[PDB]
Amino acid sequence: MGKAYYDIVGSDNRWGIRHDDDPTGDYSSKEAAFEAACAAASNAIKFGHEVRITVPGNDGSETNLGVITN
Repeated sequence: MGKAYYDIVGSDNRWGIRHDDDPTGDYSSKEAAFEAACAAASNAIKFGHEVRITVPGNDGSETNLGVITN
């Protein structure tokens, strides 16, 4: 029903995943996002890239629950 889009940041020094709490609608494909995200994540940990996990969920009371991931 919703759209599981994760906003990924690409940096060999600062790698981070942001859960798009506000459905932007900009994504090439669901698999493309996960595929690239996990692929980049592997490289990140592999090279010692800092890992930042920012995925708001049920804790986002102010953002009227920015979940919509289904």
